[PDB]
Amino acid sequence: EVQLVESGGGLVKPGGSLKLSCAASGFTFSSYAMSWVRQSPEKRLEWVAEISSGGRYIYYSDTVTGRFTISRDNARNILHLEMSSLRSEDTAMYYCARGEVRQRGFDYWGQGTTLTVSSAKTTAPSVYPLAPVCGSSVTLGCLVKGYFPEPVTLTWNSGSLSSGVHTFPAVLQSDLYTLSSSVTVTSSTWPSQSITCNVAHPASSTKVDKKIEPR
Amino acid sequence: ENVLTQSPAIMSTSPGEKVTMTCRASSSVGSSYLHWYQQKSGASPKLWIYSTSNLASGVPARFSGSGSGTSYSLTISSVEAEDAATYYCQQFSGYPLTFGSGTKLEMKRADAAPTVSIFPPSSEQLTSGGASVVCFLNNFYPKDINVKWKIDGSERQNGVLNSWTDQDSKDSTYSMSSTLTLTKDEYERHNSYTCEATHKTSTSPIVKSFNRN
Amino acid sequence: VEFVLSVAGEIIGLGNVWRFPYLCYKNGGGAFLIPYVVFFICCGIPVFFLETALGQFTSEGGITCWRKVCPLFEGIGYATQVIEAHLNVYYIIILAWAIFYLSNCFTTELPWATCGHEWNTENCVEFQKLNVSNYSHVSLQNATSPVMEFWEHRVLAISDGIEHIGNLRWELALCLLAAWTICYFCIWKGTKSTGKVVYVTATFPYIMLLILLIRGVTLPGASEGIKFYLYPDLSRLSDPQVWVDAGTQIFFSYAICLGCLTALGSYNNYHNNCYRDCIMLCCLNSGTSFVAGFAIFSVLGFMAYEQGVPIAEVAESGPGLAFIAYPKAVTMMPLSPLWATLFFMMLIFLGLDSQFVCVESLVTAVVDMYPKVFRRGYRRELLILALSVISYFLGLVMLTEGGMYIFQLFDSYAASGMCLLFVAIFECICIGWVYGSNRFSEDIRDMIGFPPPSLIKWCWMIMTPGICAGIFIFFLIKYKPLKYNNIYTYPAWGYGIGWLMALSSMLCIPLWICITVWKTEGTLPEKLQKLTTPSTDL
Ligand SMILES: [Cl-]
Repeated sequence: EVQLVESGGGLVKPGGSLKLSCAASGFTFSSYAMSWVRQSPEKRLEWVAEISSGGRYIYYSDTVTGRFTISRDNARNILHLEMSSLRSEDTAMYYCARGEVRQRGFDYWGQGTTLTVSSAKTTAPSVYPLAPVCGSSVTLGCLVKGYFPEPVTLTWNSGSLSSGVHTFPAVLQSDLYTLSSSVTVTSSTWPSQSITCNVAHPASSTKVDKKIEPR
Repeated sequence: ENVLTQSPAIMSTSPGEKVTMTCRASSSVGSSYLHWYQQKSGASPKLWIYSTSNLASGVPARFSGSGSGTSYSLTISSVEAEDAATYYCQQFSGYPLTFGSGTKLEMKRADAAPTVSIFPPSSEQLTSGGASVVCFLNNFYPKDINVKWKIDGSERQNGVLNSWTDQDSKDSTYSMSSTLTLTKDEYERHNSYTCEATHKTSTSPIVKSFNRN
Repeated sequence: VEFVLSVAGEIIGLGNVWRFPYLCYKNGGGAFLIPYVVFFICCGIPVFFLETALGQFTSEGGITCWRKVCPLFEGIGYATQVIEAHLNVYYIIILAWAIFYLSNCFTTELPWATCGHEWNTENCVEFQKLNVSNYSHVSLQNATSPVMEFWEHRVLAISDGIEHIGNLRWELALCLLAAWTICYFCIWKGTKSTGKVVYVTATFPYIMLLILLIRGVTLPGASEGIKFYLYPDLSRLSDPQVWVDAGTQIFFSYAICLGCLTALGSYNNYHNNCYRDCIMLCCLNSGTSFVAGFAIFSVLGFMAYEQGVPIAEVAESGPGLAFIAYPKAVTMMPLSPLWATLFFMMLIFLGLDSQFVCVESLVTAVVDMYPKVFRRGYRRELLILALSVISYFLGLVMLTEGGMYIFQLFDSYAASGMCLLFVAIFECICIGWVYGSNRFSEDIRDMIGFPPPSLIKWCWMIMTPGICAGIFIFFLIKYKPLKYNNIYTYPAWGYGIGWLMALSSMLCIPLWICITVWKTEGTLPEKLQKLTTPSTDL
């Protein structure tokens, strides 16, 4: 019905700038106000900016005022948020909320674009296959070490396997990330069926598939 | 800056049990301006309760907000597996807009032992010159589980990885992943590789050792 | 509760207890309510919400508000100034009559209750000394109730035409002087409101209206009065007088287009709720007007029952019905002079409050428009005294033997009819087309939190100006002459002066448009662009 799809976001240098885009559809965009709500990696939500339905009543929070500007375009039904002097404190995932009636709240939210500010560099992921020990439920693993930045979409057998899979959130140390995932298989399934692990890193455009033998 | 706070930040409820969250406001706020949101683990928040009394579209009637002035509450008759998420409180009275710290609605059930599985590194792992052995802890409860690495004839504290999986919607359990970061030169200087964790089902911690052989 | 007590002090007024039953009896009994509810839906709510929102948005006086909103349509504020000046000229004479009744009330036998005095004629009858009495042939010889004779032949000494202005009534002149000096005292000492004086002088009109309604429904023959009050005739809906009077009674009773509503909004803070306050104030004002309608029409239904004459012609049907039905009702109360003096004190209080807020809004607007002269030499009270003296001297022309016709003309043509219709038309056209309804809805959303529900928006665009222009054109093409006691057929120069002052109340908008175009000229498109654009941050 109503889709608040968003774009933009990625890795930027500290002190740099970025231009996020919110595309709104399925409703009259000029008759409802808009706001950008960010989510810190500590899962702390805070409001960033708000533009009115016309475009001349604009409010900002005390933490991003002056450095953040929010635009609008009622013709193409699009929304913008341009920032300057990005530090390491305003890295988050920005939502495109919709709130017009102040007694109703941000009723329709967006999808979320991940934004990362760091002095580190983009590095291609290294997918490492994992071999089991030499029981009944034989399990298989696939760890990715040395990639940047968040996120990476990881499945098993190119998304064909989604039952018994457990992924793990990335961990930050030495300005690098590490991700792993494990699946549960029966005795008859492995090594009878060739199970492979696929990766999808958008910031490095890496697509490699690894399948391991019981060495 | 109407600094909203919420207590407790973490809570756990069995299904079909009384539960009431709260959101304490620093300053006075209107009774028709405070709203309540619900954010699932890995999804965008949705409007849940607006003006602290009503319910949004699709919200079940068992949710019911209450309170006025500065003390506000969210009451649930009977929780189930379909509303295990995080809840925030907002206000539109004063600018700038503020959100709460967030109460995490968790679930508890009968404890299940972890399925400890040690994974030795592959042959290509030693090409880079390091040592990365990983142990997978899967289907265990609760999250307050400590793990240590046992090497040679002592314990290991340095180079221990940690990764807790969030609350599962299938069998309501966690998953823990730990990786030992070392070098290939140190790999050849050691022979015992054991990972163990003290679960609350058994007083003796579950052990799973391996040898480089 | 402070909120309930303060709001109830603004719902009641003379426009509900004196003017509404007058307009509901003059222009047909039941046929008046059908356009009344139509204008209540389509022009009370939208224009009331518009003026409240604009007054709270601009947060200043009611004539510079239009300067900072739309400098082209600044003449709407000056038209409201002229309407306020005319109102303050003749809104005080009702308090003069009520003081004169209060002068004669303190007697163990009321003056308007017996059939013998220096003013009673031969055709009077007691109508209470016997049940069957001797009427129905004396009624054919034009029998008259004692209150109907007392009002006409003692309160104002009516003459047989507007061209027959008699001697000035000196007792009424002293009553008007007393009313103006107590209004001036309320201006000086009495602005400090609240305390123990608001808990008594706010619920008292509602208590008195409730007890008067309770009595009036008990009077025999009130069923016919209520049936006449409610059951309508379409033939009485055919003329435009009913539509014009209903619409401008809606505009008058809500203080809409008078000029004090923009000042009332400026008193509130920027985050006050316009919509809920507007809805509840408008609905409660309509309700109390309706209740006073029950009371007066039940009483005159009893009057028509005790006479042989039908309900249609039993009172004056001029603006003295509240001074005929209410003095008749208080005669039936046990311990009648107590209820009579309490009622007339009620009328004095609720007329004085409206007169006070009207003259205060007028003086604060004229010293806001002239800031550098009346705020530096301690002459604001001197200006108030001079304005009171001027409006007393111009107000005395209606107190004569034939001045009742002048009061009727200015009541029907100054704060009523074409003046209010034209001001509301140009107000709603300005907001819905020149300033833009989307921009004003965004301003309302920034003020109160939520935009208008778009029914009020479409009312601003096409509904309210469309219906008000239709009523204006319908009045203009099917002209029906104005008659005082439903048969007078006014002289041509009386209609001339009435239309002259009605035009002078509403020609100030195109005149100001013309002089604004002439003063700053940059050819037509640049002129309209520089006049359409609002000023500063509002
Ligand atoms: Cl009314």
